[PDB]
Amino acid sequence: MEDDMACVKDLVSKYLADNERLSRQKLAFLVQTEPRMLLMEGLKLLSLCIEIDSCNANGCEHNSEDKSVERILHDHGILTPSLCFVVPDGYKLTGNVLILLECFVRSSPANFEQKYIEDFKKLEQLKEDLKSVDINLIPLIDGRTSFYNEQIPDWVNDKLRDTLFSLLRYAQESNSLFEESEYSRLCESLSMSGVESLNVLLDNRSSHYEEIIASCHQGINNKLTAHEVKLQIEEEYQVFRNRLRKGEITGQFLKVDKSRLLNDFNNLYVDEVTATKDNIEHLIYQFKRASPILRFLYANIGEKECQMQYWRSFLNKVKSLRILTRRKLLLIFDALILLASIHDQTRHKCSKGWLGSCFISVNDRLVSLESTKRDLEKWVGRRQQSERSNTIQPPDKNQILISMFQKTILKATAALKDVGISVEHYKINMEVICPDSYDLILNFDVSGVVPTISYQRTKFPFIMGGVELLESTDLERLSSLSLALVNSMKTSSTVQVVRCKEAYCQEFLLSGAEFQLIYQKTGECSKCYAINDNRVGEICSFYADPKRYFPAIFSAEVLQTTVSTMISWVKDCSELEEQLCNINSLTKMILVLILAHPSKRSQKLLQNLRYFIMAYVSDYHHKDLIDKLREELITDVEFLLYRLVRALVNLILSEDVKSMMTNRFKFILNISYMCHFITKETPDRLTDQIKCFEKFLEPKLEFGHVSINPADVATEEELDDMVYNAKKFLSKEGCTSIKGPDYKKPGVSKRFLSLLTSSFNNGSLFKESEVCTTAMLKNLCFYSQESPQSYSSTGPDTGRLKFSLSYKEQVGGNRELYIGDLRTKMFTRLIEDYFEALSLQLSGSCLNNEREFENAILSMKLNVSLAHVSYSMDHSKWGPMMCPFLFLATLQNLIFQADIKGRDYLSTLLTWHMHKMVEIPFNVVSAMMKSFIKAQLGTTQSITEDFFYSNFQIGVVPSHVSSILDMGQGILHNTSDFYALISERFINYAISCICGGTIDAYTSSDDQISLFDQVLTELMQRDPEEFKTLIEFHYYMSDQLNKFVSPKSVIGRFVAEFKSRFYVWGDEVPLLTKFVAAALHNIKCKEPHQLAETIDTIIDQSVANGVPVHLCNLIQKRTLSLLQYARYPIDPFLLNCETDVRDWVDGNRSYRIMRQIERLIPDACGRIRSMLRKLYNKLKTGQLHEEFTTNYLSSEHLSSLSNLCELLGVEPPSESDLEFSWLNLAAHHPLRMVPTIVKTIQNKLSSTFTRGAQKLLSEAINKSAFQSSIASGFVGLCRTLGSKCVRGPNKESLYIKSIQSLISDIQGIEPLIDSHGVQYWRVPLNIRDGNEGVISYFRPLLWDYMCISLSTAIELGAWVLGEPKKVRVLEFFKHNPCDYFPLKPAAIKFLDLCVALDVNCEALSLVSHIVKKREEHYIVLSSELRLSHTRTHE
RNA sequence: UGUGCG
Ligand SMILES: [Mg+2]
Ligand SMILES: [Mg+2]
Ligand SMILES: [Zn+2]
Repeated sequence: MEDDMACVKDLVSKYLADNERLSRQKLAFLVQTEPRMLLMEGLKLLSLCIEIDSCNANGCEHNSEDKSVERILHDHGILTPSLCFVVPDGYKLTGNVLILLECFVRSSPANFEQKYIEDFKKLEQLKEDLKSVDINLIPLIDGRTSFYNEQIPDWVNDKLRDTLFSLLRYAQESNSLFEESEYSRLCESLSMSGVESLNVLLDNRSSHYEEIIASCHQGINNKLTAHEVKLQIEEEYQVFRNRLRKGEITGQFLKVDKSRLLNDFNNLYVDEVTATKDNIEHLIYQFKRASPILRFLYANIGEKECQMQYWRSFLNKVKSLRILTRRKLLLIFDALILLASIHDQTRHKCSKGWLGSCFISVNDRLVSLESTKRDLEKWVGRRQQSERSNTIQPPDKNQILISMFQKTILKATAALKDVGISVEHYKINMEVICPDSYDLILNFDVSGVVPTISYQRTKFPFIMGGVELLESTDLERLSSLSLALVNSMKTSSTVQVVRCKEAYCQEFLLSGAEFQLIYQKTGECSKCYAINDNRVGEICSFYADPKRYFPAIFSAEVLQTTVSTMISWVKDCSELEEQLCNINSLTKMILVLILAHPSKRSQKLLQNLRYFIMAYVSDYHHKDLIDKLREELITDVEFLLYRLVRALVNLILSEDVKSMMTNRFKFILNISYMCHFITKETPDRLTDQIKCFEKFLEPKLEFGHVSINPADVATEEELDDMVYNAKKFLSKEGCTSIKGPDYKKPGVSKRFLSLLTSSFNNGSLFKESEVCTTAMLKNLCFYSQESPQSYSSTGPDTGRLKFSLSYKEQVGGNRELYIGDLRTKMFTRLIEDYFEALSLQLSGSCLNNEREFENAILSMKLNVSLAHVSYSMDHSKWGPMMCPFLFLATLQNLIFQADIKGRDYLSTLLTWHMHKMVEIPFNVVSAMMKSFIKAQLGTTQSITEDFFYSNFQIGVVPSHVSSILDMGQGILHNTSDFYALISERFINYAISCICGGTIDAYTSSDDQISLFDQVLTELMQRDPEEFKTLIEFHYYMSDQLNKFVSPKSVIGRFVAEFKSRFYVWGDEVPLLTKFVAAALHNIKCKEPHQLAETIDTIIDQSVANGVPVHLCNLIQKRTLSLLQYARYPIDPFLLNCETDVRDWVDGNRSYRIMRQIERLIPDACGRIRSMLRKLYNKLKTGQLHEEFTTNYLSSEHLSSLSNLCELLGVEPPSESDLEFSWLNLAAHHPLRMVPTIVKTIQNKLSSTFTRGAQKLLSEAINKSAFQSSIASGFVGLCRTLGSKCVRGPNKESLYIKSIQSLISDIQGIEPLIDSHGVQYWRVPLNIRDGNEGVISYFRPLLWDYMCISLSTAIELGAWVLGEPKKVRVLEFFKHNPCDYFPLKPAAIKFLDLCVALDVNCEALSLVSHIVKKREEHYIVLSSELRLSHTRTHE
């Protein structure tokens, strides 16, 4: 026991670093004799070792004296006001920059999370408090998961730690100086799956848990036999039938009447719409004049780069270099742009860049000519009168202005020459600075309109109509206006008729005319915009939100083709041949409206059309459907949209039209899903937060259980109330009471819960497939205090489970979101894994199972094929109404060694979740406080407002709400899925007991599809009363089991819907608008190739789901146009815009890139393909495999290709074929957005906990408080690509324009641009070694083509290496748009060659795209298939 | 840290 003591002492005395800081601790450590003080000094030394290593690694001065920040700043001579007690482990100063380096070690993930969050909040508080001291402070937190350091090596450190732990055990068994809590904490922090984590926590469950368990067992019988359960179900059904016939229970479903449903839809808003059958021509007339934007879109706005634009661009560029004062520089620049404009006007009588008496200066500013000249005169006079007081020289104001201009231009040229850009690349002409320059500016006068912005709605310059809805002119104008609105967000901050001297502006050209979007506010916020023109000013004025106008920016052709395909869906319908233009017009109008006025109310109105059309083609629908489909509408364009939708519906769903119902259903469903075109982002964050809190709070108030601000330790009143409400939840009566069943009230009946559990227990539901001391411990850098040690019924000793409430924004509103701590997330994950496995043991759940979803799809298709009855069910308020106590009771009453212990732990965790505390958002509390103050100081008084006001009048302010009646939306999702599965199995069993038929159910959390067998369908057709009684009994049973069938659920034989997938007979139902909108809305600020890959994935799934390939090619062209607007060069490896069906079905992304390259250089790819075929045959037998991956893939490129060609007996590519190249801006380093596979492996390996945990946690906490928009993402992408994003070989940062200018300097290199804008360069082989400045940025095209073709051949087969013969004009075929065809995709030694190819080819992610899900089913068009190319092995 | 309408 002392041999290891002497060994450890010798080890530390020999291998300790000889740092002056460690000397005192080493002297203390070695001199120790007693085991206790030896343990203390070993812990001391470890703490100092990690602290000092952290201080030195990050370059900071260690805090040995542990002085406060006050003492540090005062000792360094800087005074600060009083602050909180914060003592960092490390601190350093440089200039005015102060860095604190608080450090810690946590071997556990939950403890690490808690410590990092606490440390970050402490430093944030200190920084906010010191911001008054005018001193910078950037925090750095160094948290490591291990004790390893650079002062002590690994193995001796491990031996020291083990010996210290053994010494601790010895002292605790002998002296017991440490408290058992502190002893356990230190042992845990010294020793360095989740269900067994509850074994080490003390069981402190008192009588509260026993009372809860008794409550969930009281009145429940889970031992009923199948006979007794069947008799009880039969008695319940007979009583229900008798009461339903007598009218005591109201029927929740009605037989579908098409005319009645249409009439209900027509009178949906009959309080202000004083019409029902609107004329289509009058609707067009109203629509073209409804809004200022809509007026501008359909009006008659109709009518060589000049020097003003060149000078504006140059001076815009040189202002970011801060040549320097800001106001002075701005004024000087204004004068130069004015000179350029005057030069243009006197040269060719130009008129661009002017808005009457104001001109377009830098930073998107309108500048008044009068103000410019007065300011220039004042500034020149002031400088002249200042300077001439010294000497007597001719001032010559013109000369003074010229000299200032030359000085500014010289400084700007010097600044630009550093980054690699010369002035001649901006094409600026110095002739604009005439010798007569001052007088020329001061003797300049203009006459024109005065710019104005009308903020209020108190006449139109042009004729309000004339542009036809059929054409694409309206979409083009909307595209230009949307781009201008989005660009208005990029302006940097500078300092009724509202005509102004200076404001901000954006330019756009329409029909050869210049228009200016004028605004007076900067930022990504809603503001007033005014469209103005030089001829007549103030064309229109509106109040748009700029970050809601992204999807239309370059989508004119895409949207037009979307509408055209939708219209072609219904074109052979005979009754709609006369009313075919109107339909088209209506469709267009709806789209245009939702793209010009993107409103949440419009989004929900368009969404509800889906449920209307689903009920229209059904047999039975909920009686409350119509009330749910109606929304409050405020704006007049919303009522116009409703009228247009009503007209379209009444034309499509006319009684005279009965020809092709599947096509009309698809058309109306796509019109409904057009709601995805409107962005899903919140219009107002505070209003949506208020709505989310009301949705969270009203059900609890109706139930009657709301605990207001509960403590971590529960007061006896709160526990008593929780027990009472647990008893109340199971005290739901139904069908055997005077007042009858009360629908939609949360809770379950004891009788029906007993029936469910008994049926599960006896196997009725299964199938054949189943059967000093404390202070120093605190001072330690690795001692853990965040670990829970005991647990009660209310939760762990560390406190009850906290959940922050927020909203996840989506189409049709928001869904509630609960965010917990890491420890709470793991505790919940235990329950989730248990219930996921328990559901996996059974079948019918499609939530997480993927093959089960395919089984459900096949069953739905088979049901629809035979025209059997399908019941598509949504469950309303699945989250808020359903309760963790329900899950606890069900689990306690179910019957399936360690199983009893696992059930006990699960019950404890569910009891924890019962007592969870949800934190009211602080914005909501502040809004309620402001409303309360303004109401009490200065009539609706909503339920939530009444709640807050009642709490405010009695003192305490609500912060946390605890209630039995809530499960987190997505928190207990696997548990909810399991409950839905078992409850619906029991309900189907009861229905099969009652009738003769069976129901096949495929539940998934809240969504569900029930397929009725033949017997039930016959019952519906011949005995409607009994079928309706069965449906009502199903509704009643679901209500008794706390499953409230939504009013949007439908029973019918036409369509089966499940998880947003629709299936009918014969035809397919693609959500074309949904996929097109998803493609148009996903543009981020990632690296451009990543954006291309994401868009390619989206287009791949859209093609697989039935979108025609030409629309997808148009979407790809839209993405390339977005990239071209950022002026990013379009290399041949971004997107392919001439694809076909075979490219997406047979091929993959690599194959599409091969097709693009082969399109670019047809003749240079045949010989490469021949050599590749020879190579593939050589390596198929096994030879040439080992002498190719190491002799050629590592050698220099463009030189080994001829070696391969001569080695395989084929003609090597000629002189010119090697000259083809593409410009790679990431040749040295990836672009700044703020071997590839090797770095990917590194990042994945250093991600989870052992390495990179601190990095990933820092990025997560930085990106948590940073939320942006799609339009904000696009403007950020434009800013980043226009900035210095290109990294040179030596860590330098350059512009893309710098690289382009350096390329343009060399005359040998020539560019070649594709028909779609793809640029590839021909570099003469006479130069690849002389001037290596930018030749290093080029990559030969043939080598990348070879690598990609070889990798594609390995992953897909030899057919990709064959000759691509184009399609042969067979004859003439029908072009039926709804003529689909299903298709299946064509699916160790070569893995090494693949990974060797990927490290060699820095062009595309080849081997890493396997795991990032390949589509296993394609639905394409027969006409599109028969025009695809042929690629066969020969 | 953008000046870019395919
Ligand atoms: Mg410290
Ligand atoms: Mg559904
Ligand atoms: Zn001009």
